Amino acid sequence: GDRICIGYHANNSTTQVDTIMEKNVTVTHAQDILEKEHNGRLCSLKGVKPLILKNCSVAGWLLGNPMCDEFLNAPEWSYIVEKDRPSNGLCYPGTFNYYEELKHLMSSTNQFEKIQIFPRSSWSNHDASSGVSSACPYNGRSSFFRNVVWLIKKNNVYRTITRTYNNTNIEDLLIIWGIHHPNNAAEQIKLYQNPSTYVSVGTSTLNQRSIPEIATRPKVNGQSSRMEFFWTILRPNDSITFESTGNFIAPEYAYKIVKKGDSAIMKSELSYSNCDTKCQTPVGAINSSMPFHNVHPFAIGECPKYVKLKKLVLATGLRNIGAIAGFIEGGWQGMVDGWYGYHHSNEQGSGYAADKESTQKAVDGITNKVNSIISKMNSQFEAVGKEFNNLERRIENLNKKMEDGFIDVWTYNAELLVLMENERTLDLHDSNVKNLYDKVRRQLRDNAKELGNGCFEFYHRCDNKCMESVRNGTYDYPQYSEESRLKREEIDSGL
Amino acid sequence: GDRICIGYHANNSTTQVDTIMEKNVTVTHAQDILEKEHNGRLCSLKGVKPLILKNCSVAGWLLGNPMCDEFLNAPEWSYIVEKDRPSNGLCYPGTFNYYEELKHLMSSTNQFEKIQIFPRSSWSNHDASSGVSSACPYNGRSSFFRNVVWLIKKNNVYRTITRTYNNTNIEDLLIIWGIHHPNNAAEQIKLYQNPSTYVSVGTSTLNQRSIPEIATRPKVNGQSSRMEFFWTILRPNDSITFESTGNFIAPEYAYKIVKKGDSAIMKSELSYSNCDTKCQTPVGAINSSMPFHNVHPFAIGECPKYVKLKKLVLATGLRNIGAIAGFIEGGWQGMVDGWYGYHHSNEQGSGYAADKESTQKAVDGITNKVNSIISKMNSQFEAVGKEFNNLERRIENLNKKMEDGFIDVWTYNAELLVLMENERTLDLHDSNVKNLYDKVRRQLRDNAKELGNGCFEFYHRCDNKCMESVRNGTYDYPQYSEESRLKREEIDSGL
Amino acid sequence: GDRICIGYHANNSTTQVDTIMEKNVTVTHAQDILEKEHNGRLCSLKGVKPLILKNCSVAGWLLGNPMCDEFLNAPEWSYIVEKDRPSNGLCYPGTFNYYEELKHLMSSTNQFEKIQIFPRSSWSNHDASSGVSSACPYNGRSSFFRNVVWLIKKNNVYRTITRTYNNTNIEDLLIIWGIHHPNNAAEQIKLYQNPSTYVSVGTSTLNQRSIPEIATRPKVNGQSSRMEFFWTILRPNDSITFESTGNFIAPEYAYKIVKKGDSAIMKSELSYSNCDTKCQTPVGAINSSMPFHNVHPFAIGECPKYVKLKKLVLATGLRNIGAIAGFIEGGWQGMVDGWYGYHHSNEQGSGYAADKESTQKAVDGITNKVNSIISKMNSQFEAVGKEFNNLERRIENLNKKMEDGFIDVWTYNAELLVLMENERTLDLHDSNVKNLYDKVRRQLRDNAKELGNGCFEFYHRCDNKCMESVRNGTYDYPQYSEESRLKREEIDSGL
Repeated sequence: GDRICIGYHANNSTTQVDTIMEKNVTVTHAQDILEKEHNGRLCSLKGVKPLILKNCSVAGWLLGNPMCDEFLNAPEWSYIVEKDRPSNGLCYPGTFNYYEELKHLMSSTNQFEKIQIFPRSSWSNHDASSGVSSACPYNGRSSFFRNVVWLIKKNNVYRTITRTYNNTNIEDLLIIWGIHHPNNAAEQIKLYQNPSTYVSVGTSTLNQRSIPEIATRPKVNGQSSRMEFFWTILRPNDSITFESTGNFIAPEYAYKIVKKGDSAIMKSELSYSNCDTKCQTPVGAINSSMPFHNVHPFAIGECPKYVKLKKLVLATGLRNIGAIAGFIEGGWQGMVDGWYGYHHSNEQGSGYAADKESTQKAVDGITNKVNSIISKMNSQFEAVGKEFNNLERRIENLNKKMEDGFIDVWTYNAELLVLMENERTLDLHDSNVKNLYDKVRRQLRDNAKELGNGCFEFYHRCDNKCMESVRNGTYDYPQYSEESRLKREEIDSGL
Repeated sequence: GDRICIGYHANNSTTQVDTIMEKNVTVTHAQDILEKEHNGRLCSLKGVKPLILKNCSVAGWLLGNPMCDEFLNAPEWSYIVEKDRPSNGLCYPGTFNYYEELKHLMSSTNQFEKIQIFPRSSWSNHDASSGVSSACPYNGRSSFFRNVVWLIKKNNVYRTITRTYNNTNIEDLLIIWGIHHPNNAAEQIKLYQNPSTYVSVGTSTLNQRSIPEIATRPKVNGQSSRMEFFWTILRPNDSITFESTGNFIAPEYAYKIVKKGDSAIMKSELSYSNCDTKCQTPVGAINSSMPFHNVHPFAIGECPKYVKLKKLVLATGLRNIGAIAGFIEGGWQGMVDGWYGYHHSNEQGSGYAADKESTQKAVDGITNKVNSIISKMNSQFEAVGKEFNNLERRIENLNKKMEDGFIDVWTYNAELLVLMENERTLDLHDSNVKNLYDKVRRQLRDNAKELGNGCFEFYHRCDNKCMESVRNGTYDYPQYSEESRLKREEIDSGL
Repeated sequence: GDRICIGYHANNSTTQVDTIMEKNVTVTHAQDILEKEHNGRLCSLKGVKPLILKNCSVAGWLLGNPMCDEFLNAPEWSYIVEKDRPSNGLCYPGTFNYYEELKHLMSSTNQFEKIQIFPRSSWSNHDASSGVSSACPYNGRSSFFRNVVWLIKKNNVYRTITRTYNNTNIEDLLIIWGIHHPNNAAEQIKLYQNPSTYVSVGTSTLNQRSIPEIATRPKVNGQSSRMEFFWTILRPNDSITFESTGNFIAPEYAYKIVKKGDSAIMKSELSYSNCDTKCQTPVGAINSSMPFHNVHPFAIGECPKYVKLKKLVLATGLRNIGAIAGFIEGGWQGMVDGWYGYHHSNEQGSGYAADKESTQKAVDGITNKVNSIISKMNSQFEAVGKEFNNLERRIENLNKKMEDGFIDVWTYNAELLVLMENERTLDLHDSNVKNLYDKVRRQLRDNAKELGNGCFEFYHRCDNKCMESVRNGTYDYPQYSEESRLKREEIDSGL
């Protein structure tokens, strides 16, 4: 008659965590921290739409391939989307010096303003209107890059050009020009007459002189000739000067770098959908609530940290339980307002009252460690897009190795921190449960008997008033010693 | 009279582990996980032999240095071995553009088929048979690279060459050619007559034009002239076109990239031995049983993970013990079929019976954590060979820094995971031993006395039948209460 | 009457650590491991002073800009200090090939010896004394780079130069030369007459031929022309040969690489102060006592490891406490010569005696784990200075990403090792305190009563002689059983 037990929570939970020791450990309370869902669309970053290059590449856009649309509104972009193998690029064949370096400069760039440095009508001494090619159809007629000029000899004359543009603005100016390589020596004279020509550029920082490389090459896009382009960034209060005796592909428009910041070149074959997100990946956007995802490693914006894992679940409550009176036997399904409590078993009581003095402190120590574990990975490696050419393979590998190299690490760190601190959590409950036992045992000494299954039976008589006192740490041995003494010896000489 | 003790294993083990807290901790059972033995030979990877370049370098091989042997059988290789400072390389001096990029392309390459694009007899209008040099002895006569042609003027004439090869196969074609730089202007006319010449190459992707750079240079291998080479990969359904007015070193044979995959260029001064392995390092092969080694950081194949450590030992059993009856005193040398057990001490028994209910569960939880710790490092950084030229030092450092940088990490990770989970293991036994005590104590309450040294003495009388019941969790207090009650008070008023 | 308690230390300590679970945990004993103070000066590394380039850059120094001071004493340096935007660099405009690669070669370099290869008087056939410019004032007169020669035509003649230097020494020789690009074709004839010229260099390893690139460029430092420079390292027993028909900027002095080793190029706008240190950062030197700092990530010398953290404190003693008799109640302010002890409470004693058997072992296990945690980070990533040009941005990023990438890791590792092993420490004391209790409890069985608050009261009578015996593990139950038996039943039938 008249007992009491120490026991813990257990409920209809079935979500399971893992540890270093065990796997698939059913628990009462746990939080998933891994996002692994994405919407599959291409969306804007917090109101700021991407530059969707469509079937075009970066070169075609900036050179003005007649198939690539230009951006007359000077839009701001959050990023730039370019298909994997873009169909509209160098419509007239050739090369594009330091293209990769220049794609990299887009990444810290958010807005352009196209300005006209050298208008087409200002080529008085040459034939500007004839440089076009079958390689470059607009409406199926032969045309050409809309931002450069294919200068051609006038009346069979090519006056040596010398022309300059002073950069009179505050922004950095992006300037592109090129040179033409003809098939045979006859085609050179056919177009520029001067048998030996050159194309010279001069700024405060970059000085070069390009000579035409005449060779026989396979017909690419119908053309056996090649045209290679150059670029440079003209500083404020500087001035560029071209001069050539022939083969000069001239600029008409320059690009004004008006907004530098956080951007990138995403390669995705998606097109835009009326849609916004805080995190974007080439395959879809992301619900940036959970601190970890495994969707794509190139994610941009306010994103959770990418790890290579199938699952990542924390452990917050105890592991689940029927398990009768006593913690030695398992969980009590009956408790609801706490993680640890007791069972009354009074002359006039039933049981089930939680110890809020230690549940609240435990709800405070785990949940305060849960967000704190998240904050331990803020400085986690985030990968960045980059591009390299067929003669840069070594540093392409190195980049991959480095980035793959950090991902493999932080995946391991994150897994380990979950696995370890999960076992540290469960071992807390076991220690907390077994500790609540002592708070009682230490305080009810001879007045009761340790049944062993984690319960106590009183040689004294408790009552509801007494049984709200050692829960609170106020029960007095001296107040109940004499009756406990007497009933104790009653069995010492009982039956 | 009639006692019982809780105790653990201890045996003739002397292997010792370390932890964060202690070092050289003698234990009963532990597994070494570090390979640090290698056979010292150069061997094949799972049946697939390496390409052993011998005293030759990659250039000498592919150019066909008369001293380098060619590989007529089109062999497949698992890797390529090249001595550190190979003696047979550019026998005729000069340069070799993008050599490092090309060594890097070997690494994803497993088999070549040499094919003849431009036969030697098809140089009708020039003198192909005279281009040789003292720089290039075969059988001590003056010869030349066996895969290119040193074209020379015929009857003091050098018709401008224009020649093409359409790539009519599926494989990528590797093509090498070069140009000659003569000593003085007289030597140019001596060999090619045309005072100003050039060497032009055209494909869909690469277009260049090289002009001879006439200068005075020290006699290297007897030659003050230089010959520099170029290479490019000709895609299927493409076509390369050379044309030159002089100085043209021509291809005869092209290399067909027939097998791409996992390979590498190992630098080792070893030669092949009839021998096979799953893991190879430049100093010897490896017994790929243990998950970690410290042999060499450039290891290729099915290899264990390389860490920079002298030793790496897990801990699986308890730490070793004479230590008499009781776990407070130490290990029991007497137990063999378990890690935790008891000692009978019956009127008619002796002792030593293991608790298999908890040994098997412990043999299951450690060994299940042992292999699981191994699997936590599958995605561990593996270094990759790479090469750089005397003007690429910065990215050479960066590569080293990065690779050294990851090794230092994963070494630390691995050490820490051992050190930590080793202490977690030992603390398990201590917790397991002390827990077996309670399973008993909780179940034999007043029927016995806690001696303190971890043993119990019965006020009741047990017997062999009773003493196979609380081991199993079936002993009944009520069944033995009255006798225990009576003998209990016998001493309460005894002597 | 006549009691005894188990309790621990507590003192006037207020330094607080953090863990994974808790923050700001007041403890008795802890060690700071983070340096975050620096002296703000630029100092020498262990007796070896830096090369302070002052307002000059590396180019100006080695070319001998008339404003840059030369180093006639052939000094050894521990490092090189160069302001961020150095004012004295290429005083005459132009370019400097592979400058970054060459700055990188300084980093493994500690001492130069300037030697004169080609004296100025030995330019018999040309005008060496006239090459100067307004771009290069010394004492406000027009001058020029003090280590190269601006060769100019004599009597309107420019004999084709052919000149060689055999490297007759053991050191590697560093050699710099350049070429001149004039404004207009008239300026070429004005200075060198030969309309088409070239500048050719030949060694065993490097062969090139530079042609002047005539173009119109903005007046930089008053000059619209440009002069670009080249460098190469001449091996022992080798020989370099220049020859030119014009535009040749010639070497007079070469640099002898006499000491290679650990050095670097620090960018700091500090100047030297009579001052020495073992660790230097661009903002100040460092007290290299603590194993971690957060001052600057480019630190050179015998330095502690840099982490990105505000604070990093270990935990060595227990957490601080008034807390009366008993460990259940808290710390005893009274103990001084130990971490764990007791309280006598004798008929003739007071209390407070430490258990040195377990304090010394604990002072040994923590302090032996404290230095050992430090040693777990010896192979920690240290960043290295490096430089890149406006067309190398991609690998600049990669370098940053990699280095930032490792710092973020090892910061996390170090934080985690503190946080975790701090909780492992505190949990040791709790386990140690509770273990000292059992050493007593296990040994004083029925002779006393467990009061619950962590104290014992003797049914026996102890005394000072008896109360130095279970502290030492020598107290005998049988020696004191009969009196304890008798006084035990005295209360069993007492009041």
